[PDB]
Amino acid sequence: RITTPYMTKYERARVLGTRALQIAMCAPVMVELEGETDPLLIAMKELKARKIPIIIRRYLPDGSYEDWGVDELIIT
Amino acid sequence: TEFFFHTMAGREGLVDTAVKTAETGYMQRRLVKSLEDLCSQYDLTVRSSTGDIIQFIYGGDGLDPAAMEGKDEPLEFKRVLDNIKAVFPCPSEPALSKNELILTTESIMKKSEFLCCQDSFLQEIKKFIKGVSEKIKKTRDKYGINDNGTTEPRVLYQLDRITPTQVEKFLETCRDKYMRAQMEPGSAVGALCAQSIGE
Amino acid sequence: TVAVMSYSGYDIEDALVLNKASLDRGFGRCLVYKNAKCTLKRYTNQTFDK
Amino acid sequence: SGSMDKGTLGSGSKNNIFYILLRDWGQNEAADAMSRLARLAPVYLSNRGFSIGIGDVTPGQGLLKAKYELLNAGYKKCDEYIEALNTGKLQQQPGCTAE
Amino acid sequence: DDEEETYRLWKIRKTIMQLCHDRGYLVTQDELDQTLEEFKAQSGDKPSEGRPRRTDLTVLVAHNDDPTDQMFVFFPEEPKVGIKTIKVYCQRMQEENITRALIVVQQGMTPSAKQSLVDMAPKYILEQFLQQELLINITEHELVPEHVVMTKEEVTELLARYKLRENQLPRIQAGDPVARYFGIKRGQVVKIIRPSETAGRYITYRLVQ
Amino acid sequence: QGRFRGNLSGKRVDFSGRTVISPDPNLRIDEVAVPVHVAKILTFPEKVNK
Amino acid sequence: MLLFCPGCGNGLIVEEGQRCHRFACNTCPYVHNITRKVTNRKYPKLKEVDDVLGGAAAWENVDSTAESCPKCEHPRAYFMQLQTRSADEPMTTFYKCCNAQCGHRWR
Amino acid sequence: KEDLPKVVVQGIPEVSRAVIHIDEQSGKEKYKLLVEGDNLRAVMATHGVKGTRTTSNNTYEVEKTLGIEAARTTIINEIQYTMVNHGMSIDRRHVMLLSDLMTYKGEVLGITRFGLAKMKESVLMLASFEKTADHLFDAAYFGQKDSVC
Ligand SMILES: [Zn+2]
Ligand SMILES: [Zn+2]
Repeated sequence: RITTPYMTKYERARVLGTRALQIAMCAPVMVELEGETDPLLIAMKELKARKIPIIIRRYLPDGSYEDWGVDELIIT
Repeated sequence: TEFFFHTMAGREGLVDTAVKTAETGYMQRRLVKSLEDLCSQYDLTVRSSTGDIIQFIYGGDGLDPAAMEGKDEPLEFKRVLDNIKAVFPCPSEPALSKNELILTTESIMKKSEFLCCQDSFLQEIKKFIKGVSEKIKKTRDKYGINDNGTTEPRVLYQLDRITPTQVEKFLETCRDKYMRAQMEPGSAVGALCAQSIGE
Repeated sequence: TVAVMSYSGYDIEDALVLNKASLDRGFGRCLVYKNAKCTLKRYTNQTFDK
Repeated sequence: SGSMDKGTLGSGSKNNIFYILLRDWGQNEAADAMSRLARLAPVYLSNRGFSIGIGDVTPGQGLLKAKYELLNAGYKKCDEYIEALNTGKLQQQPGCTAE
Repeated sequence: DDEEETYRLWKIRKTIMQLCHDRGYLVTQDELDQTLEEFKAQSGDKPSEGRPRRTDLTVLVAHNDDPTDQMFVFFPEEPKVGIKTIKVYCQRMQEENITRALIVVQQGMTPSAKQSLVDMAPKYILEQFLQQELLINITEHELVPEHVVMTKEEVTELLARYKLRENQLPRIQAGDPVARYFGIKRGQVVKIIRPSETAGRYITYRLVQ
Repeated sequence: QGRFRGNLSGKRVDFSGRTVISPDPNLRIDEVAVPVHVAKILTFPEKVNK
Repeated sequence: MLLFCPGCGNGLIVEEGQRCHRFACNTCPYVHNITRKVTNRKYPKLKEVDDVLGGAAAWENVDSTAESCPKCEHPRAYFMQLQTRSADEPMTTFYKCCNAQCGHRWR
Repeated sequence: KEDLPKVVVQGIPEVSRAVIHIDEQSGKEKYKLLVEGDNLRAVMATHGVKGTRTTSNNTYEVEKTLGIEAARTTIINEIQYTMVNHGMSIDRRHVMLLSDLMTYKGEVLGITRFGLAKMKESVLMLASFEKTADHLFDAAYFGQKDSVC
C-alpha cells in the first residue's frame, strides 16, 4: 500500500503480453469481442474494460511483497 | 587559393568527425557496460544488481527526466495556469481577491490526496499562489477594484480574473502531473543515463 | 529537365520525384550483366568432369 | 497570432505545440495532429509553389558597393596594423603576445 | 615572518575550536569567536609563542556525553615528529589519564612514526592532522555539505524504515578528510544534507568502512 | 569477433530484413510500410484459437 | 665559460694548486694561474608580463555590434560560427549578450 | 650552473602558472586566481585566498582534500559545464546518478576496467568487458560463484 497507486508502463506491457499469450492458447474472453482476430487487441480491450484476471505481485528489494489487482490500479 | 583553403577546412572537419565517431562509440560502449546494472526499485531507491543502494532517491526528488516539462523543473506554473484559465472559463462565477485566493488554496491543499505529495512541490505551489495573489492585489490597487463585486466597470474584472473552479482545476492538474511524472519502478535508469550521456 | 520545387511532400530530405512517362519512354533504363563461370577439370586419375 | 516555425513546430526544445498536445491531451491526439499536418502541408506547398533560382542568390548594386567599401576599409586597417607591428610599437592585447 | 606565522597559528586555533564544537566538546563562545587581537594579546611574536607547550589544550571535555572524558591537542614544534616525541606524548597522556589526542604536525610525519601511531593502543586514540589542512575549515566550504553523525537509535530507525542492513548503505573511507574532521570510527553512520538547486534539501546516509 | 562480444552480447537472428528507405508522408508516425516481397518471407506464428 | 688548453685542445677545469686557483687539463701538465678576477654572466630572462587581463575593451574584440538576439534584444552582442561537423548539414551558432549583464550563452 | 637558477624561492612547487582573472559585472569588477596547478590544499592554505570558495577541475585532488561529497559535486559541476559549453543540455539527474555510482564506495572509481572491476562483482560481465582470459582464470583460481542477478 506504500508503492505508487498508478500502474506503470512496464506492468502494462507485461500484463498485455501475458493476456495475449493466454488468449492465443484458447483462453476464455470476458469482454465479448466483436470480430477481433488479434489477441493483443483483445488484451487491450480487456485492460480498458478492467476485466483482466491478473494480480501483480510487486516485490520489495528486502524480500517483502504486495498484491495489486488490475482493476484496483490506476490506468492512463 | 580560397577554394584550396575551403577544401582544407572541409577535410579538417571530415577527419575531426571521423575521429569523434570512433571515440564516442568507445566511450558509449564503456559507459553502457558500466551503468547497465542499475535499476529503479519499488521503494524509490536505486539499487545495483548485488543489492547495494546507489541513491536513496533518484535525482534527490524522484521525477522522470523524459516527463520534465520545464527547464529541469516538473511543471511551468504560469503555462499551466494559463491553460486552466483558457480551457475552463467560467463566466457565471465572480473573481477572487488575494485573501479569498489564499484561503481557498489553503483549504484545498490540506486534503488527503495532497498529503502523499512531496513538500517541495507544495511549497512551490504556495509560492506561485502567493505571487499571483500579489499580482492580483497590485492590479486591483492600481485600478481601484473592490473585492465586494459591486464595481460599475465589469471589464476591470477581466484583467486578472480567477474563479475557485479554475483554482481547483489547476491544483488537481498540477498534482496529477507531479504524480505521473515520477520515476516508474523497474525502469533501467542506468542505461538511459549512459545513452543520454553518450549521444 | 529538372524543376527545383516541392511536390506532394515526397521529396522531404534529399529525395526526388520521378515522372512515370519519362521512365516509361526509356529515361534511366539500365542493364546489369553478371557472369556465371564453371570449370570441368581433369583430376589425377584418368577421369574428367562431364 | 504569430507564424509557425522551428521554434514552435520543430524538434528544437520545449514550447512545441505538439509537445503541449502530448502533455495535455495524451499521445493519440498529438499523433493525429502530426498526421494531419504531414497530410496538409505538402498539399498546400505543392498547390502554391516554392522554388529557388539563381536570381534568389544574386547580389544587388548597393550590396556590391557596401561590400567593396567594407573590403577597402578592412584592407586599409589590416595594412595599418601590419605597418604598426613591423615598424614601430603595436598595442599588445593582454594575455597574448604581439603576433 | 612574525606576521604570517601568528596569523596561521590563530587560524589553526580557531579551526581546532570549531572542530571541537562540531564534535560535541565543551568550548565557550569566546574561544569560538576569537579575533586576531586577542591572540596577539596572548602572544604577538613567534619566539614568545610556545608551540609545544603554550598552545596545548587540556580543557576539552565532552560536556554532552561525560565531563570525565578528556581530549588533548598537541602542537609539535619540530617539522617532522619522531618516535621519541610520540612516546613522550603517550606517556604524558598516561600520566594525565587521557585517551583521545590530536597531533597538529607542521610539515609531516615520518613513516615509522605513522606506523607506530597506527598501533599505539586501542585505548589511546591519536589522530594526526597537517597544519596545511587545518588552515582552512572543511565544514565551511561551499562544496562540502552538512554532515551529522547519527546515534545508534537513528541508525536503527533508518535500517527499519527501509528494511536494510549495515553493509548495504553507501560506504565512506575512514581516511576521508571529513571523516577525520569528525573523528568517526568504523560502524558509525553520517547523514549528509546536500543543498539542492531549489529550496529543498537532499538527505543521504553513509556508513564508515 | 570473440564469443562474448560476437556471439553473446550481439548475435545475428532470423526473421529480419534490411532495405533502403524512402519518404512517404501519407502514413502515420507509428506506421511503417513493408514491401510485399519481404512480407511474404517474414512469417509470424499465430496460434489457432476460437 | 668554456676554456681549452692551447696544447692539446681539451676542456680546462678549475682546481686549487699550491699557490692559487688555476685552470688545468686532465691530459697534459698544462696549467694557468688566475691573476685577476674572471666572470661569466648569463643574464637570465626576467618576468616582464604583468599578467593582468580581462578588460571589457579588450574582450570586445569581436564583430558583433548592434544586433538583435532572441533573449534580451540588446545591441551589443558576441557571435561565434562553427563549421566543424559534417553530420550537421547546417552550421553552428553561439551568441552571447551581456550588455545589461545578462550573460546569455545558447546555440 | 645547471640547476641553481631552477630552484624555487617562493610559491608552491606544484603550481606552474597562476593568472589574475577579472569579472566585469555591472555591480563590481572582482578579481580571482586561475591556477594551472595540481595542488588545491596549498592554494587554499595560502594567505589572502578565500579557501571556502575554491574549486578545481581534478576530481582526485578534490576527493583527497575536501571529501567524497565535494568530489561528487565537483564532478557534477564539471560535467554540466563541459556539456553547456557545447550548447547541448542534459538533465541534472543523469549526471547526479553517474556521480553517485562513481562515489558510492567512498572512493572515486573510474569507468575504466579497474574501476569497473572494483565496483562490480559479476565474473561474466568483467570477462565480457575486458581481460577475458585473465578474469576467467582468476575466477577459476578463487572459485568465486557468480549469481545471475
Ligand atoms: Zn690540455
Ligand atoms: Zn540582448
